[PDB]
Amino acid sequence: RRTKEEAQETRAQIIEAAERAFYKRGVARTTLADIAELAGVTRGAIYWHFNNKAELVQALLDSLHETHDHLARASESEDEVDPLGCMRKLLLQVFNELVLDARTRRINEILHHKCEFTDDMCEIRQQRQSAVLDIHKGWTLALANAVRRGQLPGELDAERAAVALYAYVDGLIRRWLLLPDSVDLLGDVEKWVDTGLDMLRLSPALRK
Amino acid sequence: RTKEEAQETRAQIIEAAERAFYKRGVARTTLADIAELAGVTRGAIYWHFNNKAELVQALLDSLHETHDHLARASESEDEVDPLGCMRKLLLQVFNELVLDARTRRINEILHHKCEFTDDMCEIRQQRQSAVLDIHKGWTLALANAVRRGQLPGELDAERAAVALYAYVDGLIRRWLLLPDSVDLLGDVEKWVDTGLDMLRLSPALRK
Ligand SMILES: Oc1ccc(/C=C/c2cc(O)cc(O)c2)cc1
Ligand SMILES: Oc1ccc(/C=C/c2cc(O)cc(O)c2)cc1
Ligand SMILES: [Mg+2]
Ligand SMILES: [Mg+2]
Repeated sequence: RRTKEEAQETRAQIIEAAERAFYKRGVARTTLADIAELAGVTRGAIYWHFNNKAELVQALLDSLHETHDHLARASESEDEVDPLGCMRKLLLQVFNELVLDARTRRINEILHHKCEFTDDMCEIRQQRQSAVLDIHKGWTLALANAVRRGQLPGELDAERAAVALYAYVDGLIRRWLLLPDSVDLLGDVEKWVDTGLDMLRLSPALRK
Repeated sequence: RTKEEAQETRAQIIEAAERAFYKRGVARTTLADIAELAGVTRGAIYWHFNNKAELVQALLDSLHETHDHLARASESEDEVDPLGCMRKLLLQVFNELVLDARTRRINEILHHKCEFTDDMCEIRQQRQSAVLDIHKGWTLALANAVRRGQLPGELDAERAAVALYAYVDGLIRRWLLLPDSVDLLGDVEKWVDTGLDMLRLSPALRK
């Protein structure tokens, strides 16, 4: 009965339908008019909320980080006493949500496997670059905090370690999406997280 | 001769497919689009490829060729240094990615420009088959390294092959996305050894 609350409901309906449409048919061939029909909204309504498909993809991508922001900011805090432990809790929660939450799984599948970078829609690649650079900045600081607190080797190259951890986690998530019944990500989640952290703690190649 | 002409036509089609897929992506490119870009007519592309998924697979299969010698060596139970063969394999994989325009662009197509959205689902099915085949070979090569004492005796060879694939595949994709951020060629030894150190040293990878 109020403008803002009805707008928020319509926006959520559009995003939910976009996840269903992109997951089934992919981003390239899905139109906003298609998503409007699936959502039960008018074309005027969808173009009111989103200028183009790139803005809907970004809404999906930006929706992933809210769950973990509390543990991420803690790991990045220069006053946090256990930054490596916050990083481990962050990685456990990432994997747990991926396996358990149908929405998170479907969005990750869309971004990994149903969404092309093409220069006719250059914003998709540009916004993915910004998201990964932002993650890298956070993890570089979290790992530097861990080194200062004696939880990681003193000569750790924090930048390269953050890249190595991102490579491993992102590669494991994509492998699981491709071949889920191949790897028990939920049952062995602690093992999978600790494999990545062990690389950072123990590999001499990651020292300066 | 018919045989040499058909081989040249196939190569012309595959080269045009790389150009077309890189520019416009796989989803919206048809075989008819690729044939026009290749200068190939009278329906010849359909004599070479049953559908677009087969052309994607041809690009994917072309990546194995350079590395086959080192991969088979690493998997041979007669090889004396199966971990060293795997190291040389990963060095070449990263070197070719940075140096070879064709390998780089094919990887960019498969990682970033190729939706799992075809009718017969063959694009996803063949990617699954390809990764399972890599996994089978890497599990064998790591099991050979364990047998030679080059990796821990209690290593979970299957999980270690998954962890190494995750790291390597993730690092390649990370580099394709942000090439100015990772000196893949300059520090290639460090990047390869970081991954091999994970398998050699992580207790989480032991049974
Ligand atoms: O494949 C993936 C690779 C990396 C990540 C990281 C997510 C993440 C989420 C946060 O809230 C803070 C952060 O610093 C990182 C998620 C998935
Ligand atoms: O990210 C990756 C990029 C390339 C590869 C190649 C693996 C490979 C496996 C084989 O059995 C034979 C071969 O010639 C290559 C694996 C992972
Ligand atoms: Mg969430
Ligand atoms: Mg090659």
